[PDB]
Amino acid sequence: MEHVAFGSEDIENTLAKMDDGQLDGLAFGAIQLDGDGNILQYNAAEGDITGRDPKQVIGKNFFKDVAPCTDSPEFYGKFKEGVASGNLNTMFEYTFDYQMTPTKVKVHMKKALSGDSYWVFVKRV
Ligand SMILES: *C(=O)/C=C/c1ccc(O)cc1
Repeated sequence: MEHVAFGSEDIENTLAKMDDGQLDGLAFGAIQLDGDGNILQYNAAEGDITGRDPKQVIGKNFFKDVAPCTDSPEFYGKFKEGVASGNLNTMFEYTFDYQMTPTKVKVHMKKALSGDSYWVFVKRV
């Protein structure tokens, strides 16, 4: 277990040091996206929540391919505003329901420390 709390003020500083293997030790789901929504990282906790195989979704587009239920003003719309603004920090509840049992989650999106990367953090509620 990597000891980082969901919603920590400086989470993007803490996660900047972690390889794929360390990300898999987190207590919550973590996805790293580029500015276009392509998945750069996807940890084991997230695969446990959603059923997706982490290695097979890297390189796919989260909003177009993997998670079409997030293609809406309430999720994707907030992401694209943050990318265009260069700043993003928002937390909200959502239901994941594509090809899965509908699962309610808390979502935290935050701009990463590195240039053109954005974190999506997920935990059950
Ligand atoms: C809605 O289609 C959500 C799908 C989804 C959310 C999060 C993931 O990690 C994978 C699929």
